[PDB]
Amino acid sequence: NSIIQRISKFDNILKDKTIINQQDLRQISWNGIPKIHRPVVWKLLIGYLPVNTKRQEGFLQRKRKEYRDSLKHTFSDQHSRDIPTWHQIEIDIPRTNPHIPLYQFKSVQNSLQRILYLWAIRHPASGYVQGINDLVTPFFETFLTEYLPPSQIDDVEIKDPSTYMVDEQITDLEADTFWCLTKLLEQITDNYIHGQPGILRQVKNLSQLVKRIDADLYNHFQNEHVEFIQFAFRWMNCLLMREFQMGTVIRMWDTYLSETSSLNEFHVFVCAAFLIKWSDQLMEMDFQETITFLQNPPTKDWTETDIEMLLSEAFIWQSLYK
Repeated sequence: NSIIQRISKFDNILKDKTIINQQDLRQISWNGIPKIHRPVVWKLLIGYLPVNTKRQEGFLQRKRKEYRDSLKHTFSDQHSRDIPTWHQIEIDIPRTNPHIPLYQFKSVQNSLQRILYLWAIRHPASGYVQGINDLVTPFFETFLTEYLPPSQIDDVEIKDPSTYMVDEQITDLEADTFWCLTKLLEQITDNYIHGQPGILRQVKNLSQLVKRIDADLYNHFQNEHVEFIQFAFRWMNCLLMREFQMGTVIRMWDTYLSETSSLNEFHVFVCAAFLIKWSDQLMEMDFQETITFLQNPPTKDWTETDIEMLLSEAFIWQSLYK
């Protein structure tokens, strides 16, 4: 399974086939998608780009035009709680992914501002919710790589998009990111409506799962008064993004998108397997040590092997439970 060979396998699935076979694509993508293919494959797996290649050009033109029109319509046109929401998002943008240079560029901040604003305006039941600013980034960053030479994809996090893309392309990127973010969130809608009932349910599900497979760890938490919400809310709210390096998050998403192409369900098992990995270590920690540890897991040097192992385990656990 050489890197070059793998790229070729995806090429024959994606090119010169007229109608792309979703089944074949999901099967191979589960084990990781070559970076050069992520933009296209992610859009196909999430249900944005149509599998019939003959319908893609028109589809994109219409979707990208719709994004533009919607944004134009939502600007100084109506008289709603618009402005306030815009400022609420303005407060979080500059503070998103402070450890990654890409996110401090003004072009990036303005692009994310528009994307999140439009989604927020289109979802009154949720409005803008902290956490969505994190979820939009893996899509934004991955889709951005399609505009760079393949040999420079590894530098997407340090280059200003306005230095290699014209305004029209940045808007196209914004549209694709927006529609894909929309498709993602539609699978976990109640995770973000007021009161975030979906997240509370997820945390309860994780709590019950752990009580099931590791009663000793569960009992230790009780004795040390460790509540799952104290560390798992963030795990659920940002889909574990705040617990891993972006490269690891991107790789994880290849599998999440392939597996759900059931998001909440699969995520709960990944969280359980992640937690259980630290079980022995956690058994020797008190409240403060535990919270500090779970909000700052030692995943800095995780490799493809580490991530692949976690996902594979979560898949087996989920399969057994069903």
